[PDB]
Amino acid sequence: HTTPWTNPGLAENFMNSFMQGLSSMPGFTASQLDDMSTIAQSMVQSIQSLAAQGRTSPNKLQALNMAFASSMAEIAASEEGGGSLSTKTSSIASAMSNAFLQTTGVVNQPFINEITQLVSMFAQAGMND
Amino acid sequence: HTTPWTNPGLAENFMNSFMQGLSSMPGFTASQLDDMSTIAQSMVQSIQSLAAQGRTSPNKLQALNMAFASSMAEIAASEEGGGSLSTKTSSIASAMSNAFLQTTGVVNQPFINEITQLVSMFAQA
Repeated sequence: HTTPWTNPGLAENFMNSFMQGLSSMPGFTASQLDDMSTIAQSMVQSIQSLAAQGRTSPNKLQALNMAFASSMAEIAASEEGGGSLSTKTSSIASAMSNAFLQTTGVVNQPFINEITQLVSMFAQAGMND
Repeated sequence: HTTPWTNPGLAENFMNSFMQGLSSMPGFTASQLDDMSTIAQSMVQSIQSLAAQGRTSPNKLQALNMAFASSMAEIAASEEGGGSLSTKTSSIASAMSNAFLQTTGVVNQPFINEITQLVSMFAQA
């Protein structure tokens, strides 16, 4: 059960792989990708800082991986333009699948399912006020 | 720039206020509260770094505030012990309410409801 929350290096590699893959995928504008990359790099940096202090654990990395994926889902759902919501959702799922394959070598389907659900939940709910 | 979703200093205030509120609530072990505090501290520092570089925006702050809330929901849902799922849920909702009062003075109830829904979704997964 190697996952992106097994250790800091896999967590960082997963996030970087996701962004790399997404940026060749349909459905997103250049500024949407820029926002996602900015957040991705801030989270990689946060993990590097925690790791330097011996403050990561699988539970903390699992939560941080959810922080990352939920940020991506939120950007997808809230920034208008670039493609249909279903295209955005399928591109996120494809980029996550590839990110697993490139890093741990093993897709976590339950995680991909959670994130696709987040896209629809966030699109319906939204963020106003 | 009057809410945590548009003002980095208010976003940082909201996250610190959430943790302060949660630390007086039931349902979490000391280890779980440590996990939550560590993640909150990380997120606050991330926003401070981005703000210093002019790299925050309303869309990016919205995304980061949701990232924070989802990470709290995921800890509640996945880490066993310390209290029932309902207690954990109620405690997060209370700490979120107080975090709004301490920042904007106006509770965003639909946002609180959305986080309560995340706790259940993550728990079922």
